Amino acid sequence: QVQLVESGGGSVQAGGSLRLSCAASGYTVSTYCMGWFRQAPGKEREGVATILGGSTYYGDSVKGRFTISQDNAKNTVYLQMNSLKPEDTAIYYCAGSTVASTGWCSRLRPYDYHYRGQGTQVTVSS
Amino acid sequence: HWGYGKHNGPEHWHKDFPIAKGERQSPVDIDTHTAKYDPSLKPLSVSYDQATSLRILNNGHAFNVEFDDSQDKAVLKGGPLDGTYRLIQFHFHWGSLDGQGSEHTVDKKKYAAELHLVHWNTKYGDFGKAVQQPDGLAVLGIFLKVGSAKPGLQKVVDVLDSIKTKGKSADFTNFDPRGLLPESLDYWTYPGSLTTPPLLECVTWIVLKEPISVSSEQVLKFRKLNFNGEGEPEELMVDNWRPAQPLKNRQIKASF
Ligand SMILES: [Zn+2]
Repeated sequence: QVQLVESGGGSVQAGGSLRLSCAASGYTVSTYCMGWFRQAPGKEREGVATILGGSTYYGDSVKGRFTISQDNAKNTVYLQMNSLKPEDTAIYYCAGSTVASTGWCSRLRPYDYHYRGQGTQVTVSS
Repeated sequence: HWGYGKHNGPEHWHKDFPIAKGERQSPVDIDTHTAKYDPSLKPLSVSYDQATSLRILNNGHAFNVEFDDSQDKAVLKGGPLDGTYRLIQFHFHWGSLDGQGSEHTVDKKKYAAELHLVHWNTKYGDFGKAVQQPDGLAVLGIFLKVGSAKPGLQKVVDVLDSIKTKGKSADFTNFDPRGLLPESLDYWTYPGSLTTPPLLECVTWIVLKEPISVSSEQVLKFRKLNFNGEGEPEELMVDNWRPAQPLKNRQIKASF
């Protein structure tokens, strides 16, 4: 079955940066549209970024300092986070839907995508 | 010939098209408390990556948005289907009122309108042959429920002006059949037929649980098209949906 494993989380200071990764199994990160979303405590599910090959879309906030990409050669969609803010502290999840669409992908709602991962704690100290 | 009027409406259809009384006819009322779950069902696979729209078109009972199907550009697999169906065109069904309009119904519940994405099975060579087999077709239904404007839809209704009468056609190019799909793709499914002449019983219907929104102001433009062709007495396309049919034997499976 489709397993979706994330990794690379942790604790970093504001201004810092780390890179989360997502490994697929029984799924091909290239054919469909995938993405990340985070569940901060107290706050509701927020969409971070999505990708469908050449087209990548970013959440109004993380836009400009976050980056998504895939290494289909090893089925792994990475999420490069740069210049983290404390606000970013949260759990980041990896999602992978079954819809092949840029438009449908630009909605930026990985929290509705069928195949989900367990997420990884990402804390940002000040 | 046939139409959604009073003297040629969905009832008098069984007259010229006797198959309108077959055992697998659509639409139908889906009894949510009758849907049987099935572990053989997989998530719907909507591979609309290279979907290439070519032209919107008024055909006489709705308006179709033709897509290129020369190859597997936009395909439907997974789901309850067993093969690979190519998207050929999509059109809508609406009613004279906002209270009614969709063909399928959830617990006798009606929606403002219904979007249908028609795909034929690639194992049958062409759509024509395809629609002759008990599995040659796969139609994806999407409920349009009144509410907020639909940026996606508007890019469609926006051009209807170019096809007020029958026969008229405008080049509707580059369009994500996806802009139209809901976000959560749970679905009901059953063996049915086309909800309009020839009413062939070959569509393997797939209806989506979650609906997409439409403003009361928008579905209002739908009923602006004309049934008739230019020159003939002005005829408005105010209502064009078929009533729920006898589920007879069959049974509705679901992806949940
Ligand atoms: Zn239809």
